[PDB]
Amino acid sequence: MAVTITLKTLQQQTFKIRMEPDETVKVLKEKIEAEKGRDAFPVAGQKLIYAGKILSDDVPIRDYRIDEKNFVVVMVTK
Amino acid sequence: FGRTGLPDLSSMTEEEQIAYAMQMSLQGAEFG
Repeated sequence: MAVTITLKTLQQQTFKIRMEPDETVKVLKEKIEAEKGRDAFPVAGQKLIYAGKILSDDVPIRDYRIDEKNFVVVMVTK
Repeated sequence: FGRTGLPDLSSMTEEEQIAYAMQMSLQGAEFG
């Protein structure tokens, strides 16, 4: 019961995740982190970029109008 | 090494994901 977010994994891998636009982008960190790595994408350091607007995993992905046509770079740090 | 869809930044993560992140974070927000 959610949409298909779209992100850009620094490595150049353009893909998309299956979280809800209303979520706080953290649930997303759970997925993307599970897809890339709990070291290179640990929900903790999990953050995204939409139009230069970083998005801490504890913020709303929808707050950054993250559409499927566009993507948000998934930046993280250990 | 990690051509199987796995970067890891060989331990650069923060700087490599912040550097890489920004570079592609601007997918389109600076007329170019």
